[PDB]
Amino acid sequence: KLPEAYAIFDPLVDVLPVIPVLFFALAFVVQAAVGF
Amino acid sequence: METLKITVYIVVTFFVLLFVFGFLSGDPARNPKRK
Amino acid sequence: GWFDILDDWLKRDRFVFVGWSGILLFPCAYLALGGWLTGTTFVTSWYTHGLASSYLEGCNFLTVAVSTPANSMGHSLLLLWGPEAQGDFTRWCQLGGLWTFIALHGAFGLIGFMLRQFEIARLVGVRPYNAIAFSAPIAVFVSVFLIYPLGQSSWFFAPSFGVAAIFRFLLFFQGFHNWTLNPFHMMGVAGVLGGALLCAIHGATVENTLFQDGEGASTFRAFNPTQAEETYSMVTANRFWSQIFGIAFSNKRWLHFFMLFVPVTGLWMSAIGVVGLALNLRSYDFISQEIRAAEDPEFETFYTKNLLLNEGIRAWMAPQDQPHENFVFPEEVLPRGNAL
Amino acid sequence: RIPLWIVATVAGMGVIVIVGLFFYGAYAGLGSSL
Amino acid sequence: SANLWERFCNWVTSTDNRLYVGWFGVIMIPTLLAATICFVIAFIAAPPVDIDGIREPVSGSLLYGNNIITGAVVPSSNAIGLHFYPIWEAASLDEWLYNGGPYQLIIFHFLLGASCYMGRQWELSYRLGMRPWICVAYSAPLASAFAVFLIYPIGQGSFSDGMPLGISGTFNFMIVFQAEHNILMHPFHQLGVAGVFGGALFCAMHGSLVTSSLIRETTETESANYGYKFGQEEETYNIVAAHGYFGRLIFQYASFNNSRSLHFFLAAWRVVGVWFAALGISTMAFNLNGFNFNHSVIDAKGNVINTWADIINRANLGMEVMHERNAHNFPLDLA
Amino acid sequence: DQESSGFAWWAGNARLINLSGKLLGAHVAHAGLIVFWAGAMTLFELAHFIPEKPMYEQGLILIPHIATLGWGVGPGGEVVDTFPFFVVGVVHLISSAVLGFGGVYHAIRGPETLEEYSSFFGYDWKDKNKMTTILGFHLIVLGIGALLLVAKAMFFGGLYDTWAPGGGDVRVITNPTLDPRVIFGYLLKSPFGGEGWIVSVNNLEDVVGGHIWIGLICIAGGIWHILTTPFGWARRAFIWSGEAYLSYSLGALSMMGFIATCFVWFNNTVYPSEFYGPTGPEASQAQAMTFLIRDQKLGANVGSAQGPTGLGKYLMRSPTGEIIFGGETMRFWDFRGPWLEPLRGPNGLDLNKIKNDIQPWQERRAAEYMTHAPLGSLNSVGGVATEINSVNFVSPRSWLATSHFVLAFFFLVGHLWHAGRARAAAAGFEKGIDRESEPVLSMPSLD
Amino acid sequence: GTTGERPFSDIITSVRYWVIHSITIPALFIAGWLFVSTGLAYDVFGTPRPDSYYAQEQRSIPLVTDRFEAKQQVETFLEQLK
Amino acid sequence: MTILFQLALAALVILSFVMVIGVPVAYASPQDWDRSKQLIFLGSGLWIALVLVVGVLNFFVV
Amino acid sequence: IAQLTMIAMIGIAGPMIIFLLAVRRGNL
Ligand SMILES: CCCCCCCCCCCCCCCCCC(=O)OC[C@H](CO[C@@H]1O[C@H](CO[C@H]2O[C@H](CO)[C@H](O)[C@H](O)[C@H]2O)[C@H](O)[C@H](O)[C@H]1O)OC(=O)CCCCCCCCCCCCCCCCC
Ligand code: CLA
Ligand code: CLA
Ligand code: CLA
Ligand code: CLA
Ligand code: CLA
Ligand SMILES: C=Cc1c(C)c2cc3nc(c4c5[nH]c(cc6nc(cc1[nH]2)C(C)=C6CC)c(C)c5C(=O)[C@@H]4C(=O)OC)[C@@H](CCC(=O)OC/C=C(\C)CCC[C@H](C)CCC[C@@H](C)CCCC(C)C)[C@@H]3C
Ligand SMILES: CCCCCCCCCCCCCCCC(=O)O[C@H](COC(=O)CCCCCCCCCCCC)CO[C@@H]1O[C@@H](CO)[C@H](O)[C@H](O)[C@@H]1O
Ligand SMILES: CC1=C(/C=C/C(C)=C/C=C\C(C)=C\C=C/C=C(C)/C=C/C=C(C)/C=C/C2=C(C)CCCC2(C)C)C(C)(C)CCC1
Ligand SMILES: CC1=C(/C=C/C(C)=C/C=C\C(C)=C\C=C/C=C(C)/C=C/C=C(C)/C=C/C2=C(C)CCCC2(C)C)C(C)(C)CCC1
Ligand SMILES: CC1=C(\C=C/C(C)=C/C=C\C(C)=C\C=C\C=C(C)\C=C\C=C(C)\C=C\C2=C(C)CCCC2(C)C)C(C)(C)CCC1
Ligand SMILES: [Br-]
Ligand SMILES: [Br-]
Ligand SMILES: [Fe+2]
Repeated sequence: KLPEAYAIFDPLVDVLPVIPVLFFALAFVVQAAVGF
Repeated sequence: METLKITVYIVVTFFVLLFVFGFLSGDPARNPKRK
Repeated sequence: GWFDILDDWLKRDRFVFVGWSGILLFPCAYLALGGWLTGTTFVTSWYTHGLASSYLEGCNFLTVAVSTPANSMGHSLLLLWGPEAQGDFTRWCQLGGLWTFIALHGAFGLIGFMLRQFEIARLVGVRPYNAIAFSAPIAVFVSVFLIYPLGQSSWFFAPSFGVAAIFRFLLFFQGFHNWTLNPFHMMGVAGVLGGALLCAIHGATVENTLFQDGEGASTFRAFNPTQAEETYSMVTANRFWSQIFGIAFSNKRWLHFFMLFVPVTGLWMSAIGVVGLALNLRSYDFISQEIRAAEDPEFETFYTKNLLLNEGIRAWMAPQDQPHENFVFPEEVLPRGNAL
Repeated sequence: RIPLWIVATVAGMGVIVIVGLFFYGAYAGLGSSL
Repeated sequence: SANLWERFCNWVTSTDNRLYVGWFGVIMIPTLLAATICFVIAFIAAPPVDIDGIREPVSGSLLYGNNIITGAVVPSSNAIGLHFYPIWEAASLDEWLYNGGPYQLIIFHFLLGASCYMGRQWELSYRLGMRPWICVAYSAPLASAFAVFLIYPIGQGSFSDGMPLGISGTFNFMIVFQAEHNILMHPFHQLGVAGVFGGALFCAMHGSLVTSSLIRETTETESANYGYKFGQEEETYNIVAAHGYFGRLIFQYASFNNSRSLHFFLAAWRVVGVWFAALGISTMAFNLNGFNFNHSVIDAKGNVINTWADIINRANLGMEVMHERNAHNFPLDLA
Repeated sequence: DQESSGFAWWAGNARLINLSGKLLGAHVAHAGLIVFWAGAMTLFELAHFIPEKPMYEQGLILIPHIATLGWGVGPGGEVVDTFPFFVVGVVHLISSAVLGFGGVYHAIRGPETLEEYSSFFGYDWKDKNKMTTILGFHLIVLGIGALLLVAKAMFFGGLYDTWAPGGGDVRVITNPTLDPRVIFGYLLKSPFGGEGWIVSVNNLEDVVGGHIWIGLICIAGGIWHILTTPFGWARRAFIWSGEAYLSYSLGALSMMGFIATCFVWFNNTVYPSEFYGPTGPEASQAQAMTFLIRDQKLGANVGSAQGPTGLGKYLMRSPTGEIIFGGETMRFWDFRGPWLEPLRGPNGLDLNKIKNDIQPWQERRAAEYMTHAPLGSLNSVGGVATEINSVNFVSPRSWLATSHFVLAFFFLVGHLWHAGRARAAAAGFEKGIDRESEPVLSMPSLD
Repeated sequence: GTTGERPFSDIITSVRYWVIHSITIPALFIAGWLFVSTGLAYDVFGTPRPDSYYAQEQRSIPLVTDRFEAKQQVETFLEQLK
Repeated sequence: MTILFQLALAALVILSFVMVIGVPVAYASPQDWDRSKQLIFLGSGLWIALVLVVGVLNFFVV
Repeated sequence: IAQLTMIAMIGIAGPMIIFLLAVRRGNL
């Protein structure tokens, strides 16, 4: 149901929102690279 | 019954005021010392 | 002294200490934790409870388990070479074999492990209060996995290794046993609650008593490990409760031995009551009540309310729960409120 | 010598990714509702 | 010189008095007492109460239900649901009685007051230099009780389904729950057990080990619990002497080295999940119930292959049907 | 260079004393993140909403909001064009850029101090006015939005009104309610069952005509905090720590999540049942309503139909002496809505209107809200706790109620957290007590 | 105090590890996955193919009747479904 | 112009997946903070545009 | 068929923005 011309894109947008969880989840990747 | 109502409210009030008015003056200092 | 040669190796401070206990503790404590997982993910109980166990069947983590054997079995320990499977892993697998298994190995693992405390604390040199504290648990397991079954009908009716599996066990008891009304269990509760209350009253009673004997704004660097003496002033904290909740401690020596009692204690309580359920010898009715209820359609107490639940959580259950006693339950017969 | 950090991120995906297959197989698996 | 109020305000905050009467206390005590003495009496002689709407009073009590496990303080009646039933409404105290009136008055009190204890549980955390987060470990407590006295009610229609105060009423209240919300099939209720079933497991340890490691101060002449005269800044028990054991039980790195990172963990386990539970109930008071796997697992043709949790369904459907019999005239319980 | 000088790790975050442009671009960081979800998930719903199928049978909560204003409305509530939805969705994902982009700026290359460099965009927590100033400012920024609606209901496309004359249909509010009492009244009373603090909003003007009263209040507030330094009493109390400020403005939200979770759980208007779900109570009434109807048709007399409890099979009196559905549904007699009101009278339900005025449509609406009730399962399975696996919807109203609570809850314990420790900074207990002068060691020990 | 501790606290970073283990992990993963993908699993524990629970028809459940000859039952109860 | 469109945003697609990776390093890496800081305004010009390109472009769908 | 590719890409993106930042060294 993504306006026609953008159908080619639902494939991605479908995984769009699930970013935010990743962000606190990221602030962790770094911290280990810095050994806390 | 109704007569009791107010008696009850008054009390409630009399206190909160004691709670609020009370917690106000002489508080952020209410401890052993400020360092 | 070859005896000391073996000994010698054994109890040698490896990374994860082995020990004499190790020859009992470790194996059983393996095929058990193991066996569970093995059947949890591969074996079906469909021939004992006609229900799905393993993850293979489609079952969910929660809905999985190594279901006790069919009651048709009894208490026969279903040996692999037991006349039951006659010696045949595949079948012995189907006849539930893993149960007596998991249970018994875990039995000896729990033994081997309590001995796993007595060993260490005796080498390292300390009061046997850890291992002693393990009584609480050997009881609980022993009461609810061997004695219970044994004094009842089959190995069947015993708990079944899984989540939803034991969750059942629970409702089961609330139903035909009305466990929740037992003096004992109402103490187990006492233990498992307070013990937790303590575990925290004291826990955070600590984190908020100690001193500034480190620099930063974090307590992790704070003195230790065993050097300077005491982090929390048991006096400054004392007057905190003796003025809030009225009464506080004194002597961390007991506060550390009353923390042991509470749970290990109450937990043992229930374990007794539970033996009582073996012989169905439970706390279900309050005579003084049923009699005063009988002749008076106008007397209702929660007790009665609860009591009606049971019939419900029983009539509907039992049949599809106790397959071996071919329950035949007409639609009428089945009790149930008005409109529901 | 592999960065002790990357040892922890590549793996923390192993569970993070496998449990993701797990969580899918619950929407079409043998243990589906269909 | 300070006038008379400036005194009052010192008396109430005086770090001296036998039991601190902190400001919060000024609303805690008056409240707490109201409740208690009320409850304490209506637990004795409690006229027949009629919880559920239907006029069929179910009064467990003593001067009626002559027992301790039986009796309890019965809830409010659907009739006047989530509605505030102020004793001064009942055109007759006898009316305020039929309709569970005593319940509320007590509950709202013990509720708000406990909130007051919650607060005045930190008033010393400040009035006496020390870390404030003691009162915070009391969050897990309060909240919960709140979840089982206020949340569920607001959630559903009226207080009528709000943890009746009395031994057996608990159970009723509980069993109902388990039958309307698969609350035993919750990854939340898990977390109450998870921790509670932990604190019990851990209280046994720190209590264990600690006692398991005590110097040597009497030699069974009298007891060993004297190895500590109160106040001493020493630590009757040996830390590393202690860890040496648990580190030796389960491989090292697994046993606690730092003592402060220990004791904390003890509020960590309980409070963390006891909160969750508190949320769980508070969550379902809006109907986001435990897992539903009824039938889930299927067959090829389509036969229904039973999930353990399917059984759980009957022991549920069972209680489901019988609960509040003759109190609803339709087929769906939406509360 | 931190962790040694900075206090802890997990708590590593929080560095900031007088100023810091890093935490600056950190709130201007995260606060961008939020904008991202706004647009991210939006584009995730329009990318789903079936042509026409109950806006709630699909996991939609963002869309259901955008709707209430009147974007894609439809006489009845049926989406008319899946376009307005998209407009915001992207205007956000794109918006996530600006509010995001420079977020990562002040955060790594941004100038630390706000004093060395700039001097107006540099604060200091102990600075009483700087703080008291910025306040009214963002206050002003709220008084602005606080007026969009005013202008969204009065000018750019009124709100969707589920209380319209013929049925749900986005009308445009022209008579906002500007009667200081009725509007200032709501908050001023009604706490429990009778009605709700503010959860009880009959008409959509009491809201628009009210949001107006607020868009001013907070606005005339900037012109006050901006324009003014603390008064004379509040100096005392209200400890002025940086951390504390976190709590001060924190435990507010906790109160809001609650006063929030409630709105979705109960409110019929600002939360149209047509976009979200059927409010719990609305569900229970749907039940009786249905079987009252199913039955009257079979030839029964609800008017006189005697209950089994002996109370009233379909109807009974209320403590107010009014008529209300019976059985258990009595628990929800206070509930109101457009599909029942007309089938209502001067003393509660009207035996007349209830016998024939029972117009056809209501029976079905009254049905939908029965089948679809605010009850479900974690793993989304609609139906009472023990229903087979088939329908799988879980109400939005159920989802927003739960969610927020968990959050607004924790927050309350989060406000305790800081507001209690920050009371130890301006006191110095924060870090424990002093191994030599423990304040209880110099007190006449009660015994 | 005393610790006969072996490497560990680093052996994951071990250069040879993530090598002779970039072969052992997946070689173990699929090893089992086959124990599954084959259908062996079943035949191992006897677990039923989702088609072999109830015979194509009859609606009973192969509940183990007796105790001493259990297997035999299972035997005929197995061939059953056909 | 249905065609040329798809690429107008499929342009602002790979631009920003790149902007996400770039911008950061430019404020953290010593590898010249100024050459990267300037190439920074590169995509931030296409960004502003490329979307605006999909801008008035978006109206010409089917 | 499966954008399982996109999610993993977006994934590997930022956890390896740090890699490059650590292999190029850059005050993280
Ligand atoms: C008078 C003295 C009493 C003192 C109390 C002492 C205890 C205090 C302890 C905590 C503080 C509690 C303060 C009041 C709590 C109110 C709870 C409640 O049930 O409030 C009642 C109201 C009622 O809302 C509903 O409002 C409805 C209105 O909508 C209805 O009518 C509308 C208008 O027609 C529409 O038609 C709509 O469609 C229809 O559904 C109905 O009137 C319902 O009958 C009514 O229940 O709800 C709401 O106010 C919710 C929003 C505001 C209230 C607070 C929000 C949440 C608070 C929870 C905090 C406790 C959590 C525990 C703490 C954990 C650790 C500390
Ligand atoms: C007096 C000058 C001033 C003004 C006018 C503002 C205004 C604002 N600040 Mg702010 N701030 C200031 C000084 C000021 N600040 C100082 C001195 C500091 C410390 C040095 C800060 C630190 C700070 C932080 C950490 C944050 C803010 C945020 C905000 C925004 C709040 C978002 C909101 O209200 O919801 C929006 C709802 C509305 C109804 C807004 C109405 C539209 C208005 C703003 C028109 C603006 C036109 C233009 C900006 C286009 C839109 C702007 C964009 C924000 C949408 C708002 C634009 C928040 C933010 O949004 O930034 C990421 C935020 O997190 N400020
Ligand atoms: C919360 C609101 C807020 C506040 C109070 C500030 C405050 C500040 N920012 Mg800033 N910033 C914000 C939000 C905010 N920012 C957001 C949301 C972003 C990313 C979108 C940025 C990105 C950013 C950068 C890259 C820089 C700053 C700078 C600054 C400092 C001086 C520049 C400045 O503020 O110009 C005051 C603002 C105005 C006078 C408004 C002018 C608006 C005109 C019409 C257009 C501005 C240029 C625009 C056309 C082109 C944008 C590109 C830009 C990055 C150069 C000052 C402390 C630094 C600075 O420039 O200091 C000299 C600096 O290098 N900010
Ligand atoms: C092993 C099985 C098992 C276990 C371990 C538990 C464990 C628990 N269940 Mg549970 N449950 C089970 C099976 C189990 N359940 C089954 C089979 C059912 C089906 C009915 C239930 C149904 C059920 C319900 C409905 C509820 C629970 C709740 C709980 C939790 C209550 C304890 C708590 O959270 O404290 C929190 C409570 C407090 C901290 C009390 C607050 C403190 C007040 C102020 C005490 C007042 C003291 C008093 C005034 C004394 C005054 C002075 C005095 C000192 C003299 C606990 C985690 C409760 C829950 O999780 O919510 C919190 C709950 O509501 N269960
Ligand atoms: C809601 C608004 C809010 C804001 C702005 C803050 C801000 C802050 N809090 Mg905080 N807090 C809040 C709500 C808030 N809190 C609530 C509701 C609670 C519980 C009631 C807490 C409990 C709390 C504690 C105990 C501490 C803080 C601390 C802090 C400060 C350090 C920042 C920090 O550590 O994050 C940066 C990153 C983290 C904190 C890690 C977050 C991710 C965790 C570790 C999850 C780990 C993943 C893993 C699966 C966890 C398993 C579950 C298990 C942890 C239970 C910072 C000022 C610390 C402090 O004192 O300094 C101010 C501190 O020690 N907070
Ligand atoms: C998402 C919420 C959030 C935000 C806004 C911040 C913000 C901040 N944290 Mg922080 N933190 C967080 C969560 C957060 N944290 C959590 C959950 C933890 C627990 C692990 C921590 C633990 C922590 C510690 C120990 C420290 C900080 C510090 C900081 C500050 C310095 C950041 C820095 O030095 O990184 C450097 C940046 C890098 C090494 C590269 C990061 C890549 C960028 C930032 C991400 C790009 C975003 C996106 C993918 C790209 C957008 C594309 C766009 C350009 C178009 C900054 C204010 C430092 C500080 O001094 O404050 C106390 C500090 O010492 N944090
Ligand atoms: C909530 C249930 C519960 C569990 C999960 C549990 C678990 C554990 N308790 C231990 C210890 C203790 N528990 C103690 C008191 C208590 N423990 C309690 C309740 C539990 N204790 C209760 C609350 C009391 C407190 C009142 C004492 C103090 C100790 C010990 O000091 C000891 C410890 O030091 O822990 C760190 C650990 C000893 C490990 C071991 O014996 O290995 C050996 C046994 C093995 C490996 C085989 C398992 C044996 C069992 C019989 C087999 C069952 C396998 C399946 C049933 C798996 C179940 C999973 C499915 C059913 C879903 C272990 C982690
Ligand atoms: C962040 C961490 C913090 C700590 C708290 C985390 C708590 C998480 C609890 C989750 C546990 C279960 C996860 C469910 C996922 C799922 O569903 O996987 C299931 C098996 O699970 C499992 O196999 C659970 C694995 C647990 C076994 C561990 C026991 C001890 C062995 C460890 C020794 C290691 C040396 C199988 O899924 C099934 O998949 C299909 C069957 O193949 C079905 O169709 C269904 O989809 C069904 O769900
Ligand atoms: C700093 C920091 C951080 C962070 C921060 C922040 C602030 C965040 C975030 C984030 C953000 C804030 C972001 C953002 C953004 C994004 C963007 C900017 C993008 C983009 C995208 C886009 C643009 C797209 C989309 C689309 C379009 C375009 C349209 C439609 C289609 C599609 C969907 C494709 C971290 C984590 C590192 C930690 C540390 C600190
Ligand atoms: C209603 C309405 C509206 C609006 C409203 C409003 C706007 C209002 C308001 C308001 C309000 C309602 C407000 C508020 C609040 C306030 C508060 C909340 C406060 C407070 C504070 C406090 C309480 C405090 C503090 C303290 C204390 C506590 C004591 C002592 C100490 C101190 C001082 C610190 C509208 C129409 C739009 C919508 C709907 C309706
Ligand atoms: C059987 C048997 C045996 C043995 C055994 C065994 C060896 C067992 C085992 C075993 C095992 C060894 C199993 C296992 C396992 C495991 C698993 C399958 C796992 C897992 C899982 C999990 C669990 C994961 C993950 C996670 C995460 C990461 C998150 C949360 C937590 C958890 C952990 C869940 C023998 C031959 C002697 C005899 C016959 C029988
Ligand atoms: Br009942
Ligand atoms: Br009903
Ligand atoms: Fe201790």
